[PDB]
Amino acid sequence: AYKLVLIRHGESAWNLENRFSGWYDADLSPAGHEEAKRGGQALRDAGYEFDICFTSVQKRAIRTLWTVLDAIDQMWLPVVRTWRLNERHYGGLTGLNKAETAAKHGEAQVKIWRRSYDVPPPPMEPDHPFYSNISKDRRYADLTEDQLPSCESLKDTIARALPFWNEEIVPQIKEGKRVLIAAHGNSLRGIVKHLEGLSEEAIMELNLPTGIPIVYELDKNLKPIKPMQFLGDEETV
Amino acid sequence: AYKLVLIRHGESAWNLENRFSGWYDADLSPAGHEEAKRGGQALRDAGYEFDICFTSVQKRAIRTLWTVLDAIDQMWLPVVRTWRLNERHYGGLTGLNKAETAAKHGEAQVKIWRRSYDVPPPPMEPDHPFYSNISKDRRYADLTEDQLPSCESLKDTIARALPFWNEEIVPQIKEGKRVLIAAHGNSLRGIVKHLEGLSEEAIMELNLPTGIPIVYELDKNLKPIKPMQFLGDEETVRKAMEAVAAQGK
Ligand SMILES: *S(=O)(=O)c1cccc(S(=O)(=O)Nc2cc(C3=CCCC3)ccc2C(=O)O)c1
Ligand SMILES: *S(=O)(=O)c1cccc(S(=O)(=O)Nc2cc(C3=CCCC3)ccc2C(=O)O)c1
Ligand SMILES: [Cl-]
Repeated sequence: AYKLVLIRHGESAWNLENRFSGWYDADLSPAGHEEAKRGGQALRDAGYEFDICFTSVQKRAIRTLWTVLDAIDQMWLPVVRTWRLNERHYGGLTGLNKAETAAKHGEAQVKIWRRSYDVPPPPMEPDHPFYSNISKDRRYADLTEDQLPSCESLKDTIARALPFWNEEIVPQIKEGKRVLIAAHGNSLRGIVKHLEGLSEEAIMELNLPTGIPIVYELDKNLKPIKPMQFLGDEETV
Repeated sequence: AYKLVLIRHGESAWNLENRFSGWYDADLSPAGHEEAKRGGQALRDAGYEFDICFTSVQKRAIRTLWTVLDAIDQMWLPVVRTWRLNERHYGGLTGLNKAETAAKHGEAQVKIWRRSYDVPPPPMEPDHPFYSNISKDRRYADLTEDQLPSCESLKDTIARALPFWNEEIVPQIKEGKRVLIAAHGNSLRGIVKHLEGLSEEAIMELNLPTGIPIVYELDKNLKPIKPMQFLGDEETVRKAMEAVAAQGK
């Protein structure tokens, strides 16, 4: 069985402020860095070896990957970065905390966005405080005008993440390369939804743990042979 | 027409033991990490931007690159690693200090090796304590038997670094991508000798500072407009270049 490992990054600087990050490039907090260290040590203790790594273009995921590669002494591995593994774009909610979001948009709309698979948050418009910071960041300069989001539902995030899974990661797995993916909750949710054939309701009920190596065993058709498993001592899990 | 930046990593844990590292994967010391941070901050303060980065498969260079990318807020850049940018392979000298090398191999051979462009150190044989650690590391599993060195003169190092420059780096430069290369003294010497047309004698004497960004302005044919220039406070650079010139002497 092919072996695939996923890791979701840990706590970020804006988690501490209860602020929606999305495509804002928030760094890990010291605690999120420590989580990545512990996940890397769990991989080292289990003897895991990789051949290629994939991550987003967001530093909280990239730094998680760097920390893991340092812990497992595989800093020399090829690394591929792609915006398609980015966190969901939270649109006009970017940079707001919970209270500001409730005050600006109302409890009704908040519950809609919270529980909906396919209703996006408001768009990030040119007067938004983070519009230039994100939409004019040169790391997205090669995206076409229809690819750069102003906002994303979970459905949207999964829709632009899965082409990268299908067209780049799958061929690598099929040639026997041992893949590590360090990314974000919602983009990894896309991968999990696809691997396991989950419903919209099922994937919205799925919260992946942070900082914990998530291990899949895949058959010749890249179908999981059993549920995802977690690495680390039992209490940390 | 084009701008190119090189950075040589700083002190490693084995430098503090006065031991030959070569392809041994020694990590940075605190001082080596600090030099990377200062080079990154120099690039940040001058507003430098890159589009692609090249480094070796050795962590002292990779960690220097990581520290620079952190400092300049460009951790999202594509990074390409290659053994062809590795440090010179010191063969059987790997792991030895200067006294042990002199005792084992003689002052006569030491003098030859240190002054010579094309006489390699002794081969690292299977009984060498670091043979399995280096020659059987899976990161080199895809190298042909002819590509995997047992030892390298400076000429050998340059001969395997320049194919990567010509095949992988030059096309990125010609596309207009702003390239950063974070590597090692001897592989960077290959790039410098090629760009500036220096003699063997001059490239073996050339002072290559650690942790100081090295900047080239190149014309459309990739010829330097001026020789390498150094980024950073003038007095810090001046003192650093006096230091390396003194170490050469
Ligand atoms: S996202 O990165 O997965 C995310 C980040 C923070 C919170 C959530 S959520 O609570 O699961 N969903 C959500 C909540 C809210 C508000 C709650 C209290 C005031 C605003 C707004 C939007 C969302 C959402 O679109 O997911 C998810
Ligand atoms: S290498 O990393 O560039 C290097 C490191 C230390 C010293 C040199 S060298 O003096 O220029 N050349 C050299 C010296 C020696 C010894 C000196 C005293 C005892 C052994 C051995 C080999 C070399 C060499 O291969 O160039 C270079
Ligand atoms: Cl990297």
